[PDB]
Amino acid sequence: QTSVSPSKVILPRGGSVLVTCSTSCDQPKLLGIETPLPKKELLLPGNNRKVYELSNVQEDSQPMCYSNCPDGQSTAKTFLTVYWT
Amino acid sequence: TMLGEILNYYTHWTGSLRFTFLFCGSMMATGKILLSYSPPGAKPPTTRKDAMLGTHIIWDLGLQSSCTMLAPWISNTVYRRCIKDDFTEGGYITCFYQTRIVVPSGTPTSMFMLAFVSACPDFSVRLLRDTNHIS
Amino acid sequence: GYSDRVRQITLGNSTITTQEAANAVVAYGEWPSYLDDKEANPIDAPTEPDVSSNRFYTLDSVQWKSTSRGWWWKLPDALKDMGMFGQNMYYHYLGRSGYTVHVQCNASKFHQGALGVFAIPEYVMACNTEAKTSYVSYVNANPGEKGGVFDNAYNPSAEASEGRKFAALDYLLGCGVLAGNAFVYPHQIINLRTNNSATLVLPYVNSLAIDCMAKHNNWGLVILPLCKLDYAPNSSTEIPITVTIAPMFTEFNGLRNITVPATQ
Amino acid sequence: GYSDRVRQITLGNSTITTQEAANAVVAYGEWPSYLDDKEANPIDAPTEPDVSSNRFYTLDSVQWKSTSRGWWWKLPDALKDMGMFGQNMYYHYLGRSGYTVHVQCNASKFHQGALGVFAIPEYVMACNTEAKTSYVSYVNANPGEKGGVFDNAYNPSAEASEGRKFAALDYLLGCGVLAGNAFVYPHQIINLRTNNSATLVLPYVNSLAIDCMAKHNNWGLVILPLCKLDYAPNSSTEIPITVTIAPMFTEFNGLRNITVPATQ
Amino acid sequence: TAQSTPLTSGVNSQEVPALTAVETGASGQAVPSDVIETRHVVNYKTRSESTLESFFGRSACVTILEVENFNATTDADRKKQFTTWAITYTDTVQLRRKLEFFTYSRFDLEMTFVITERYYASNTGHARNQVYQLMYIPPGAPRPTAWDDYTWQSSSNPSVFYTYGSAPPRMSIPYVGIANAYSHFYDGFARVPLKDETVDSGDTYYGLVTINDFGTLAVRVVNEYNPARITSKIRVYMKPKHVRCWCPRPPRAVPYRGEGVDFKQDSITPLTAVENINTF
Amino acid sequence: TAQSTPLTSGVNSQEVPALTAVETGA
Repeated sequence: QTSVSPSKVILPRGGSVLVTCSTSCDQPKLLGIETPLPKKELLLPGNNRKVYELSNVQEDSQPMCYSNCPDGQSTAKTFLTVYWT
Repeated sequence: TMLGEILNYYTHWTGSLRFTFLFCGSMMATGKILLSYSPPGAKPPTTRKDAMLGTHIIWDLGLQSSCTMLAPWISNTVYRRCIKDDFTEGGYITCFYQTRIVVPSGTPTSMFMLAFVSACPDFSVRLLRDTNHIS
Repeated sequence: GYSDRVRQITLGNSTITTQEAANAVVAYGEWPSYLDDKEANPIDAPTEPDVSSNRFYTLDSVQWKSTSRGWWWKLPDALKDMGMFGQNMYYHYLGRSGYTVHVQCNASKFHQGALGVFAIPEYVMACNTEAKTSYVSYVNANPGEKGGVFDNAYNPSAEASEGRKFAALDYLLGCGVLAGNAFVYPHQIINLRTNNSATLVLPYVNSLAIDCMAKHNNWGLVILPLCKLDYAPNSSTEIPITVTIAPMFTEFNGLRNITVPATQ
Repeated sequence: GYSDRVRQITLGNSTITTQEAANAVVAYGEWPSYLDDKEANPIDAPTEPDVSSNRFYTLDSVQWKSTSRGWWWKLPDALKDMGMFGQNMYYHYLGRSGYTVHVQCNASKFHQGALGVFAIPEYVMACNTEAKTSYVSYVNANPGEKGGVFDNAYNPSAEASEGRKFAALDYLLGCGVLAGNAFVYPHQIINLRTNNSATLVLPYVNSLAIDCMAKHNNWGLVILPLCKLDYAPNSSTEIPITVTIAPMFTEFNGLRNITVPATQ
Repeated sequence: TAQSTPLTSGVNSQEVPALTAVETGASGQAVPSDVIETRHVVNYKTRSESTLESFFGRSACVTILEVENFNATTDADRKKQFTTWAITYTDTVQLRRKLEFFTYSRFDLEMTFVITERYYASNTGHARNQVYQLMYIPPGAPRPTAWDDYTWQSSSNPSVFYTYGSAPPRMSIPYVGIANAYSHFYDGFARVPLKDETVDSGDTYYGLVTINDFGTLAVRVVNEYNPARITSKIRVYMKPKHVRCWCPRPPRAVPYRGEGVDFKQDSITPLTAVENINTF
Repeated sequence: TAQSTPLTSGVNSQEVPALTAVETGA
């Protein structure tokens, strides 16, 4: 229903994380990633597939990626860690 | 609910809803409870100075022990859908302690309240379909 | 079948029900109305915000302790930031408004206390300094939503800085008249064995036909604890007083850009 | 005694006079009116801001150069921050409104040029990317006061970031229909030898009886330069186009707290 | 009928109908009796075919659906056993262009299903005659996961069972819009992205496609698997009848590239350049 | 048809329809 391909991400503090969240539908009425992290967009052709470009990763976050397919609201998260010396 | 099971046989519905709230506390427990209905398209109300601005009702506790908050038909379409649709979203409903509920000594502090649902006499459905409870 | 203790008041899209009320006081026997054509001061086209501002607005709930001494609100300026009545107000030079003040405070049958709920025309208070006279700032005289409190001690600050505020003395009621004579105003007494809500209906009272709401504060809402709150197990309990006010029959004149007063 | 070239329009406390006007177009032959009781969709009490929002609002004056290619405004959302109509809008879930669009552009008798002033029901435009379809953000689709401009070149950005905006192509009029067929809409042509003001009267046109103004943009105001501006001494002169719009016969439903949309 | 032509002759007077002013918004208004001399022509020609009931009075094609019937082993072979189609009129470019003349329309829709078959392989036996299910799924009823699940039994969904070889099945769907007319063009979103959301709905689709849910037409082959793989093609048709329309618009000039009003870069040039302005 | 909706305005009186009692079964 909603797939996030980079599920297991390791990346240090401050860098950028590429998150790819799409749905298993043909018409994503309402789709987005819920996090308070800065992101513009990443260019990707196709009305279904989608990449947000997250940046300035400081702490451990679990963003939720909804998708309003015509069978209810769906849910998919991703798991990301940080690094420190 | 009984209203929700009939609506899952249909697709399009209009009309206003009726929320009758039964207070099942003690006799000496007096209080006031705010009951609010906010039409959609703004911030979902969390504090009391956000749900007072909608359609609300201030309910008092005593002898007559059941209020009725009515959620009116306030909608862009003539017929909202029977799914989670963004364009036919219904409204936001909260419930706040108006003052508080006061109990004396020798009286339970933690109490309970029952919540009902029905349909007003301008409520009607269309477009019979299958349901999604059973397989 | 009907009783004097159950009362529903609806204005606009707001409703107050109450099941232990006393009777309602129409102030000076007159229900508020629009400005008639035989008395009109301005000649512009009046804005009548029919249901967008003639509705109940709920203020902040102050807590009435056993040592609480009183509260005061200036009535056309406690609603200065409430919905569209706060937007009808500062976009217009003139404004008249009737009011439906409903004061909400309830306890058990084991509590006790009294609350003199008043409504004082032209509630001119005294300054808290003896350096100058008639000497109050704008921010200290117009708090808005939160209102002010009274005090059981008159301490005039020798600073002219911190003395630009209301010397809100309770037994002299601010203006140096005794509080036991304040019943010549439209008043109700919330008594915690008899009632739990005080409803007043306040017409527009001013010498002028219509006046600036930003300058001039017509009514003064006053809540005095006559007999203090006393709950026998917990002597330091707090029951909240919530004030819910509706404008009535409002009418505005002189449209322009927004008035934003100073905040300091 | 009277002529078709002198016209005064008054709504609320605002007045437009014009001494070189053409005739006014009532769109599709219907003057705007309130929602009748035989067609009402909601059942709440409707707010009718009688004179507080049925008045002329003056937008920003864009400059019409010799290389200016067009302008567009979405009509119930170009007034989103205008007086009390911008405060009647976001405090209500439903809203219908008639309009009186008055477009103001004047020059000497030595200039020349033409301005097709349009008013397009459901002015759905095309996105400026070929990655996805029907793909425009909220901020880029609803600029508000300042509006947008057209362009004589279609450059779809390969970024899905900077492609979430209207591909405002002038000869395809945004939506891929030819601009020479746009006269099937209610239109007037400002011609700088004949007139200097274009007045349209726009009723509420929507499939629903009343609809969310925050979501749905009913009309689309379009100004196309048909013949470009050409002043013979100074070929690069600028004459301003000022757009002055009034809501008419507004009606709102579903009062709540304020809606504040996103700005980025 | 259309208008006749009155017997007029030449004029010399101050009444000048040949001169109008299109700044006022009105079109031209001169009929040919004004500017020249005309005879009397009784006009019996009517405009009966150009009306909207006959302008839309054809069963157009809106999509082509493919189902098959064979012994499915893998998972992609089990998704060839049925086909679910979201109902819309935008999957072709000719009934769409006739409907995007108008902003709003109101019509009872009449569908007819013309269905063909073929053998896939050559020497894998034969097959019996076939019955085809076509089930109208309203928004909310469960769409089928496999071709023989609990959803196809259709205790309340409208289904038709076409025996192959008969006359094509026909049915009439009423006006099922939740508005008072079908918005062909919708200039707005489905929701309002609020200030300081943690939701970040910076991928809400523009315009029309976020309000239309008309249903799902799910088609299976009611038979079990034959020894011979039977590949079918189904052509869903629409014919708007009892047609009303509102608020006309210019027709589509450049080609489409999606379900919106979008247009592709390589076909933004619909005209062909003439030699010069003086070419007859 | 279904029921229409009458043009009503605000009230302030002892007739209170908002308060029922579902112990009675209705």
